Amino acid sequence: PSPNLPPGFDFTDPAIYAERLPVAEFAELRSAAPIWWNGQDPGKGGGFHDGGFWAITKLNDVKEISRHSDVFSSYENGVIPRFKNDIAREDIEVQRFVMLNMDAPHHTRLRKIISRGFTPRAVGRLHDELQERAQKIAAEAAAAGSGDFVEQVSCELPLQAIAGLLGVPQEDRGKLFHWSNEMTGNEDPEYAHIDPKASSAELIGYAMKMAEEKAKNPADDIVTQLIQADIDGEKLSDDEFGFFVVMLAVAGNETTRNSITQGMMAFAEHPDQWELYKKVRPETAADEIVRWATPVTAFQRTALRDYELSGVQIKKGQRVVMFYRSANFDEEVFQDPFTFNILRNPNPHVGFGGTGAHYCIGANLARMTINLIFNAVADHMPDLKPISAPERLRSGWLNGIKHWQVDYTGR
Ligand code: HEM
Ligand SMILES: COC(=O)c1cccc(-c2ccncc2)c1
Ligand SMILES: COC(=O)c1cccc(-c2ccncc2)c1
Repeated sequence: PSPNLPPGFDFTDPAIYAERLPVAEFAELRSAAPIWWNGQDPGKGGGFHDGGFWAITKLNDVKEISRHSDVFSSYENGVIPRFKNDIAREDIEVQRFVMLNMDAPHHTRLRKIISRGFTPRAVGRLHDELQERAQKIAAEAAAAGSGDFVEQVSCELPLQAIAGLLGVPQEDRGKLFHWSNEMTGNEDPEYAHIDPKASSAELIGYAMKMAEEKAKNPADDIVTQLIQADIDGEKLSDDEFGFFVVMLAVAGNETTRNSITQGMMAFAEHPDQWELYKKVRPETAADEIVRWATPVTAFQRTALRDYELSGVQIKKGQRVVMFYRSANFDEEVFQDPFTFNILRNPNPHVGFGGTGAHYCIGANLARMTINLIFNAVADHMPDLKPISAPERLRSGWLNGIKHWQVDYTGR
């Protein structure tokens, strides 16, 4: 029996996500068609013109695709499953210059070098300064009495995480943050005038300038470890470091921001959990926040050969779209998936992707950013209560909140 969905329903349809998360639709697929052909009419495939894709809705299937990188390619069509319908193919393939959209062995070499910048020591060295700024962010917001939680609480700390990871001087962080903000949301009317391409170019130019300067003055930021050759001569060229900085500016910003915003939306909806958090400050909360937020609704892969997955024949060349939003609520993996439980432990969510070659390198940095900001929110604005409904972001694969008016004082 076919799944009870509207005819022509596209799970990457930005017009859906601008209003709601299609939670019931995902649940219907999990029950009636866990791997389902998502057809797309001509010119309505968000940049891809192959007629549709396989909607992947079960956690285990998401994990199987993520593990079998040899079959399910990121490079072939990139991992973002939706752009503007009119995007030029070359503007998709230019994104192959970032680690996210590479296959082995190119990806293998790159992740090995980049790993130097995300060692636990490198991230943990940001703990104290981010905790400081986190406390300052919440106190300044709380003093304002009320405002947009997205902008006064959620936005800054992720941007400062990136800046501190790269050693960007404070005088440059403004433009870094603007470049980062200019690379997501171009399908939402509020961001119709942003130019992700131009900001990428400028960012590359800034990053390459930074690489040659950090070569003359070996600091202790990751930049020196990345452009310094190891015993086998492996390092990032100046342009390779340019693309890595582009990768960081886009990845390190809005996903964590929307985790924070939707973490708090969850807390306002689940007072018992908010109360529990304020007393125990459990760090397991960060993972339940990411599972609940699933800031990346979906990433895609392209099959390099015929492959049978859970009884369905994936054909060579076809796209499979991993709906993390569905997998993170898989009744077969989670006890009470639709209960918000900040003590959930273990929490094998795929908010950071399925385990495999492309698993989020910023996972523990994002977790630390979330734990720090929610401790600060708990310290400074514990009686926060919302004022109006969040404004959702029009995107086909990102789960975003543009705005959320909250009373920080509590009334
Ligand atoms: C809550 C915040 C975040 C979420 C939800 C998230 C989500 C994801 C997901 C789902 C993947 C898997 C990609 C795939 O398998 O195709 C991924 C990979 C990646 N993440 Fe994140 N991420 C977050 C934070 C960050 C941060 C803070 C950084 C950098 C500071 C970062 C950098 C990356 C990179 C570079 C990759 C690609 C790694 C590779 O291809 O080897 N992410 N992320
Ligand atoms: C928003 O897309 C990107 O994140 C991206 C990724 C890789 C490369 C480029 C790029 C390279 C050269 N010129 C313009 C853009 C952009
Ligand atoms: C080419 O990449 C992107 O345009 C992009 C845009 C938004 C978010 C992310 C992201 C965030 C966290 N982890 C991995 C990727 C990437």
